[PDB]
Amino acid sequence: APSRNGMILKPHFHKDWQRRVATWFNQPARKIRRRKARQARARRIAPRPASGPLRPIVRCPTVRYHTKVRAGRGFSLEELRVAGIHKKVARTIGISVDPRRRNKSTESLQANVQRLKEYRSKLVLFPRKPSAPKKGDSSAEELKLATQLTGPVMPIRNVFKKEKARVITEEEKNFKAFASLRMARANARLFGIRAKRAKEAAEQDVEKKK
Amino acid sequence: PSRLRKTRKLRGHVSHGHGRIGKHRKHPGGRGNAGGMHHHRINFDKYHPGYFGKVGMRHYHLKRNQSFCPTVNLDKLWTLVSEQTRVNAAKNKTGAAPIIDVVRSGYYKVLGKGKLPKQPVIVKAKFFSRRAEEKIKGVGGACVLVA
Amino acid sequence: ALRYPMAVGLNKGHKVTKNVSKPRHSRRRGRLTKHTKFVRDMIREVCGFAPYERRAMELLKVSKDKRALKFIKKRVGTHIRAKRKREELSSVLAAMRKAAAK
Amino acid sequence: GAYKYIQELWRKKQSDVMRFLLRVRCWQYRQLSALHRAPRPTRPDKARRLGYKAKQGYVIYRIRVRRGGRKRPVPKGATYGKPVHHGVNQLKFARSLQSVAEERAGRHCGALRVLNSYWVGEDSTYKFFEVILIDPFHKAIRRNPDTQWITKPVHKHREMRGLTSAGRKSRGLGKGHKFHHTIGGSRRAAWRRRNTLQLHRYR
RNA sequence: GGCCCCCGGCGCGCCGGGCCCGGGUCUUCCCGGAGUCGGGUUGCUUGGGAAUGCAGCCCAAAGCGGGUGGUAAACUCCAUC
RNA sequence: CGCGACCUCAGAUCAGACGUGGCGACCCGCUGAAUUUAAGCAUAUUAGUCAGCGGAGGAGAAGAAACUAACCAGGAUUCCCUCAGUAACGGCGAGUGAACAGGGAAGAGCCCAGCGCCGAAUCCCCGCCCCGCGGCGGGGCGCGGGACAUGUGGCGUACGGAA
Ligand SMILES: [Mg+2]
Ligand SMILES: [Mg+2]
Ligand SMILES: [Mg+2]
Ligand SMILES: [Mg+2]
Ligand SMILES: [Mg+2]
Ligand SMILES: [Mg+2]
Ligand SMILES: [Mg+2]
Ligand SMILES: [Mg+2]
Ligand SMILES: [Mg+2]
Ligand SMILES: [Mg+2]
Ligand SMILES: [Mg+2]
Ligand SMILES: [Mg+2]
Ligand SMILES: [Mg+2]
Ligand SMILES: [Mg+2]
Ligand SMILES: [Mg+2]
Ligand SMILES: [Mg+2]
Ligand SMILES: [Mg+2]
Ligand SMILES: [Mg+2]
Ligand SMILES: [Mg+2]
Ligand SMILES: [Mg+2]
Repeated sequence: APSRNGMILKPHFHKDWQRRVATWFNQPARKIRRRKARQARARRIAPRPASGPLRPIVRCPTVRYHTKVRAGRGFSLEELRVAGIHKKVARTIGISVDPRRRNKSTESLQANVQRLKEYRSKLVLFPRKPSAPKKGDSSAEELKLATQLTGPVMPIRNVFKKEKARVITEEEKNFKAFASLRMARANARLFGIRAKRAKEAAEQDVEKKK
Repeated sequence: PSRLRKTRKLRGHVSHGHGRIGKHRKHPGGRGNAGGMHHHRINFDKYHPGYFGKVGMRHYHLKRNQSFCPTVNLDKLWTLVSEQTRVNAAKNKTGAAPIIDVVRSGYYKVLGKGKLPKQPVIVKAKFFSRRAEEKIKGVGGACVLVA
Repeated sequence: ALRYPMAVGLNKGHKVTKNVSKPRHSRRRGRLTKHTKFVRDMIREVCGFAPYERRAMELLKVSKDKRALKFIKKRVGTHIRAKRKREELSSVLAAMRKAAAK
Repeated sequence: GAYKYIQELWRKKQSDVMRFLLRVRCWQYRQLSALHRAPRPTRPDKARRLGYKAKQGYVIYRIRVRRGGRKRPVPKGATYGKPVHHGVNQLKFARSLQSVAEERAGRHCGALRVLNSYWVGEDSTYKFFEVILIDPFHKAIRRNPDTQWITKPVHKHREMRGLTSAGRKSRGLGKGHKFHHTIGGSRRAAWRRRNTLQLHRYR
């Protein structure tokens, strides 16, 4: 029974929940296990970045996130095609490739080509045998580093372009933003009917002739 | 800390602070929010006016990020930028006015609470209030819409 | 007179240049192939027509073509499938009519 | 190629030809036992799309299944309980008849490992099916690398666990908004995830 | 820290086999899983609401089609598999 | 009234293989209550929960979009944090109740049928030799059997592919 003021509150402890309580006494033991396993995987992939493969830059979806930029899942085929890396090979040099990515705008594409180009510059492809054929880099850039790269490879940093102080032309000052927005709202709202009434009026003008 | 709790001080006394006329029985009201309409009604309708009943429109697949529009007041617009933009300005003598990209700092709308200091600006933002616009103009600045 | 890009209204959103890529090969599925067409109609002269199809042809002949569609919708399910079927049946019926006139 | 023809013909099931044949097949099948090993696949085409291959150690049992729904096995009515659960007649099994068909083929030939099934007709009383089975221990399967996944002992009794194409369908899993139940492994697992008090160390 | 066993795992040599295994550029061809989808339905199920998912029964497809696009339907553009 | 092909079917203590029961903490498929709550109770709730049956593995299941979205767009599955006790359901009462985005753990992608080309170019079992043999394999040689054109193998599968 409720007594004088309080949130009329609904707890969800009506099922047999104590049968399915999940404690976290693992977690330290877990955290270590991951960490060992992590250090092992590094050591196995000896001069290769611990990170993984290189991954594309990509914008988030939705109005909310929109402005931010992450690492994506893998580079698109167009981006590999333009960079000039054979897709089947790109996997073998540590370049993530997804093939389900569309590519809508050319601003996101050229950026991601630039990424791969830069990667290919600062990559040290070892030759297959110790005897050195084409592609494989010099023994200088090899002895000076068979070094792993700690952290994510060529990390993405969401960055801003500084706008210098303008002078405010008599035109910026002239603008009526709030009004403009109200107008722009109503024209989206009313576009469709306006077009139907105009289509009606056009039919009335043609009907007047016959 | 049981040490501090009340049951330590109740030891010895019969009823354990629950009285002996009426006792501590199991669920004398009913369990939980039972009787909202009948027999607990008065509490509900003098501390939760409007619990019972429907109202307004349903909306099936609500996704909150569509309606994302965090606001900021003129009150503290200059807070977004380093003091030395607001200082290199009220100085300078070009009549420059520094830009304030509000969307960079994580606010989409610019609403209009507060006095804005007499010092020109260019506020870039997704949305503006009417008053926020007006105040900005009165300072001697320019609102700027961005996508 | 100052056309700032807006986040709201008709020609809204961030103004970005569009690449016009090759459309994915996945998108061309169901496109009727010359050899598949031949197979399809090669079998429509072996197997012939279904019973409901035949009944609809008889309605269409009579020029009672709404009742034909009402029948096909109840039979097939949707309107759009029923309409697309009624056109096929009307095409078949026409190519019989052209074939008879010789 | 002939298979595409066959395929398109079999889609004309209301046709005069295929209806004749289906009636004659279905008569014939009805006049045999509920489970018999077909010497070759009634539908060669279908079998290939489902992964049959006309080599040794692929088998095909044609299995009959009784049709219609599932009446509640309780004496008289007497589903004693709240009258939500009073139903006995108009209620319906979760798995399909085709799955039941496979499950029975699987039951019978324990060594054999159910791959996949297809349909061959239906009377009022029965349905008919054709379950492709495989020996996991016939060298021609063992040594062929592309099949030797079935010889692994995780694939014991696929049909029993809800893992053939048919018995997958009851589980109610696909990508996208039309699912969510089964957004872990399976129906049961999501419930499990959703009804765990995760009780953290620090809270 | 030591010695002794054994076993693993990886490094080099020899033999036996297999193995003549690319990429871009322009042309000519090639292309998709049916009693399934879909509909009606009844019963269970779901937060899923003029049907979220699974079922039985009846109907029962197409190929610039088909599916999705969280309010039933028709017209219509788009998007997306 | 024979002999011979094949088809569909039998029988063998025929040659050689496999399956059967157990365990069940975790896992997959079915099946499925009622105490209970609602201060009564029938829908609801308890709960797709206990009991019931089935089948597994060292994990299982899931998984390479008939996906999300509606953005300047993301890009298999699983797991955690969040979303969120929210959208929604509900004698709109009791009560119940997800998903996308965002940040992480991890990270890996592939193969058929078909359509086509290639003298079936493929597979299984016999038998003789050389090695190897306590996870029955390699190489060679047999007019030695069989499977297979009612389609085996190489190329190839939507991220396009072939010539
Ligand atoms: Mg990582
Ligand atoms: Mg007290
Ligand atoms: Mg007392
Ligand atoms: Mg009292
Ligand atoms: Mg009840
Ligand atoms: Mg289905
Ligand atoms: Mg329910
Ligand atoms: Mg709608
Ligand atoms: Mg067992
Ligand atoms: Mg009660
Ligand atoms: Mg009571
Ligand atoms: Mg009572
Ligand atoms: Mg329930
Ligand atoms: Mg149990
Ligand atoms: Mg598995
Ligand atoms: Mg799939
Ligand atoms: Mg997802
Ligand atoms: Mg909150
Ligand atoms: Mg529930
Ligand atoms: Mg082939």
